[PDB]
Amino acid sequence: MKLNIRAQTAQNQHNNSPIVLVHGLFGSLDNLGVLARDLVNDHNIIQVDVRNHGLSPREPVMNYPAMAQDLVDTLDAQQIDKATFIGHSMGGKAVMALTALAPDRIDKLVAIDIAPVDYHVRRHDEIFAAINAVSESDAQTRQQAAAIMRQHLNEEGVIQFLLKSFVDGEWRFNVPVLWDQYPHIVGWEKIPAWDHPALFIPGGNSPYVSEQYRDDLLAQFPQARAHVIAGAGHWVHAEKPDAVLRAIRRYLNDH
Repeated sequence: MKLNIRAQTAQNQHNNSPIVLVHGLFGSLDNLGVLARDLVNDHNIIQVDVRNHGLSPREPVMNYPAMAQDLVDTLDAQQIDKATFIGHSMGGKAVMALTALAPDRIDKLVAIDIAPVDYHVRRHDEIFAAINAVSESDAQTRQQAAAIMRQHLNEEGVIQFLLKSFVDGEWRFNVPVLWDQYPHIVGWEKIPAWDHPALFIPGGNSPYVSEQYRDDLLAQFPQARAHVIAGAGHWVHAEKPDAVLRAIRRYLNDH
C-alpha cells in the first residue's frame, strides 16, 4: 500500500533520477535524513516510513515482497517511473527485494550494512524487552523512557535512535507485529540475480556483511560493489555520514 512520505525538490536541476530513502527496523523516515540533506542538493528526495513504522499504515503482514510492493505503490502515487533506492538494513532488504518484483522501477541501488540473507538469529530481544518496559511503566517523556531503557541496554546510541519513535508516551512502530513477524524481518527470501551495478556499504565493526554471506550476496547481486567504512557499527550513516556520502556519490556519478 501507499506509505507515509516526506518529499523534497532538488535545489538544483541536474536530470538525475529521484532518490528514495528507506530506513531499517524500529526506524522512521527521519533516520536517513542525514543523507537526504546532502543528496537533495541535486536530486528530488523521497523519505518513506516503512509499513508498521513512523506514521505509515499498520498491517499484520511483514515480508519483503510486501514491503517491495509498498515501494511500487508509493512510486505510483507520486507518478515516478523509476528511482534510485538507498536502504539501511531492513530497508535495504526491501529495496533488494524490489529488484525481483519490479526491476524496471529501479535505477541504482545502495544497501547500507545489510546482506540478502537469513541471519538465523535473534538480535533484538533486549531491545524488545526495553521497549515493553517503557510501555508498562508510566513514562511519558523521552527522558523518563530513556531511564528505563538504560536498565536494559548499555548502548546510548541505540537508546536515542529508538526514542526518536517515542512520541506522546507511545511508540510509533507497531511492536506486536514487529515481534510476531521478527523471523521474517531478520529472514530472507532468495531472489533472482540482478545484473546491474549495486553498492553495498558495510560497517567495519558490524557482522551484517561479513565473508560468510559473500557467496549468497554475489549470487543475487553479481555486480555488487562493497565499500566498507572502517570504525563504524550497524548504523553506519549515523556514525560516519560523510564517508557514506562519499561512497554513495562515487557510485552515483559512475565515472
